[PDB]
Amino acid sequence: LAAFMIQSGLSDKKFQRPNDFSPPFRFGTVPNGSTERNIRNNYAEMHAYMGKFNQRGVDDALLSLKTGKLDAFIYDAAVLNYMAG
Amino acid sequence: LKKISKSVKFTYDLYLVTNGKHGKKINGTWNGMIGEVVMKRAYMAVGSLTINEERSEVVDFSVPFIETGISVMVSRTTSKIMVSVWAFFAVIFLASYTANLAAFMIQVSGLSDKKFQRPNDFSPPFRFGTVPNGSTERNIRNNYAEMHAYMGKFNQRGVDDALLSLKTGKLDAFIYDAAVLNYMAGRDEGCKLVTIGSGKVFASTGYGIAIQKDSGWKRQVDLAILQLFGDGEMEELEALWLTGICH
Amino acid sequence: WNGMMGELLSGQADMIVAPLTINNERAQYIEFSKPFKYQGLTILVKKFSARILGMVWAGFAMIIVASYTANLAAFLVLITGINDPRLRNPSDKFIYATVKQSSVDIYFRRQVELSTMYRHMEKHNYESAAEAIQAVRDNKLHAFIWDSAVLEFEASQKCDLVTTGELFFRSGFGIGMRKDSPWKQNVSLSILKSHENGFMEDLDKTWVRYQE
Ligand SMILES: *[C@@H]1O[C@H](CO)[C@@H](O[C@@H]2O[C@H](CO)[C@@H](O)[C@H](O)[C@H]2NC(C)=O)[C@H](O)[C@H]1NC(C)=O
Ligand SMILES: *[C@@H]1O[C@H](CO)[C@@H](O[C@@H]2O[C@H](CO)[C@@H](O)[C@H](O)[C@H]2NC(C)=O)[C@H](O)[C@H]1NC(C)=O
Repeated sequence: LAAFMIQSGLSDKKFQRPNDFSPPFRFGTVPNGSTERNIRNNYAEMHAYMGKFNQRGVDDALLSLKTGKLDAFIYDAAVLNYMAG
Repeated sequence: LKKISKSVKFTYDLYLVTNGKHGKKINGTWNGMIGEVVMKRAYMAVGSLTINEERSEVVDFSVPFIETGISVMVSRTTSKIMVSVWAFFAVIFLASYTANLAAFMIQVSGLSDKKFQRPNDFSPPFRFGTVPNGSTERNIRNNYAEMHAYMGKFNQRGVDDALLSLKTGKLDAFIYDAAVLNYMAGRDEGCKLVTIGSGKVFASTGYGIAIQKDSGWKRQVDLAILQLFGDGEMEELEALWLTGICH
Repeated sequence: WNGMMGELLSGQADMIVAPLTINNERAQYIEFSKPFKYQGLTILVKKFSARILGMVWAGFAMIIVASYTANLAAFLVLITGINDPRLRNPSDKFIYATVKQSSVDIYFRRQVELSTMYRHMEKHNYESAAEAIQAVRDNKLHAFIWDSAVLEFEASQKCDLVTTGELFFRSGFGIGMRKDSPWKQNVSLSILKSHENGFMEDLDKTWVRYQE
């Protein structure tokens, strides 16, 4: 008792099948960027889904995520690490 | 010193003293680093020099760059219902006692000590001494004559000898400079040796740089030191040399 | 200049005796002796089939009360100086202030790396330490960069007063003087002779050592 006291990713099913589950999911990214270009050239349908969740800035995505208006935000890795810390 | 010669632009060369250790006015004659600067065979003495009134009359000391002192180191049915309610209350009390137990589990006077002012005057004879011919020995003789007289049979000759003798139990307390004994405490094998209290300093003073009397550099010598503290180079330098391991 | 240095250089004063912060500007204009104080800078903050079921349920009750004991035990048991990022880029919430036209403001202005702090303290500089202490006692302030000994005596006086951890810029307080005068050598010798013996400890017993 004392010891006790001491004591997936981009290819997700909810991603590859967005809004295809009992709870509709939501996620998008900023258009006209390198990340948006990569998505269109590897997952056409996944790129098409995000068209209605396009953001316009880093802060807007963070606040919308905080308000619950968005569930996931995809963006550059280097800067989103900075905002997280 | 490397930082010093950079901004005032003076050349120099070093050599080691052969007679004396830090300075001792014997028959009115000073030796060591201070003794030469009196004789003007050298223009500056740099090292571990303790600022005191006696040494400030033969040379001049610039502003101290590190604070030290004198310290001592030592080795570390209704009735049935009522009965049931009583049992429940006892279990509660028992729970409070246990929880509280786990929580709690998770959770010398000084130089003027009676054993010091009355050394070897108690059932267990005590022992303590220091290195002779130093500034610390001079201070003791001029404030506690009998206490100074007692330490004559416990005189050491080096930092390591005192540490080992204390480790072997041959000595009980060692009195020496505060700045260096702090260094040895954080760099000893383990943390067996500690200083009195959480760090207690008697007769606060400073370490200084000996200069030839009435030098024209003393205005420029000290002004550089004040620039060091304002910018903050001592913090990095002291972490390089004066940091320790034990806490 | 103004203040103590403004009066001393005007000739109306002769010798400044006060908790004088030794810095580089003062040493050029006026003279000092050995400092009589040793401290740095910190922050002030505020704080029969049924019988088988019966024995099984008795075991259940025992394990349930053991689990409740474990969870109640878990329930009952289980800024930091200038390096606070929330103070690196402050806001209207964390209010740190200092004394207007004091040596600390000049010291922070010297290092331009704390220009934003110099741009924040400028809006809330108070005339005296008493004003800042009263305002933070009313919880109108959140931090107060100030000397260590003064804030320690204040924390002894008021139990809600709390200091931080960092101890930086280890300077001293000394006696301001006029220019080169025979009122220097013997003054510094007297200060040293006072530091050497137990006089400083007695003065601390009078005011510094005592707690409230
Ligand atoms: C991506 O680029 C397009 C084209 O520049 C942007 O669409 C423009 O949006 C502005 C503001 O609403 C309008 O005034 C223009 O008329 C639009 N032009 C076209 C052709 O659509 C779009 O907003 C940009 N998206 C981002 C933010 O990357
Ligand atoms: C203090 O100085 C005295 C005098 O130099 C030292 O006494 C000498 O000690 C050595 C080594 O034992 C002897 O060879 C000399 O003959 C001694 N001379 C005299 C006149 O006593 C003494 O050791 C020094 N103490 C320390 C270590 O500071």
